[PDB]
Amino acid sequence: RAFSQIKDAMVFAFNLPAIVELGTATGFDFELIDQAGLGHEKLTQARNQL
Amino acid sequence: WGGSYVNDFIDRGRVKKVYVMSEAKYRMLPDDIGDWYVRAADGQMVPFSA
Repeated sequence: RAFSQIKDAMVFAFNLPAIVELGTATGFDFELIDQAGLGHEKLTQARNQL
Repeated sequence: WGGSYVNDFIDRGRVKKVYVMSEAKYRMLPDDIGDWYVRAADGQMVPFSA
């Protein structure tokens, strides 16, 4: 909180997880792949849609 | 007469190869070697048969 006051500078504070070198909060890790010669500047859209 | 790869270009997002080489109909018979010249220090166009 005390940090959510520096102008442009996301300064979050957080606590280490259970076991450092393992996974994390029961969310997902999701990868968007490019399966034809589609460019960065094309994948980036696809990503932004989703 | 035996192609040479030079470096890679990017294709449709993929690193791929670049070969220089002759075209088919300039490397087929032992009498085509006649077509090839080569630059001299003097600047001349000297053919193999010299």
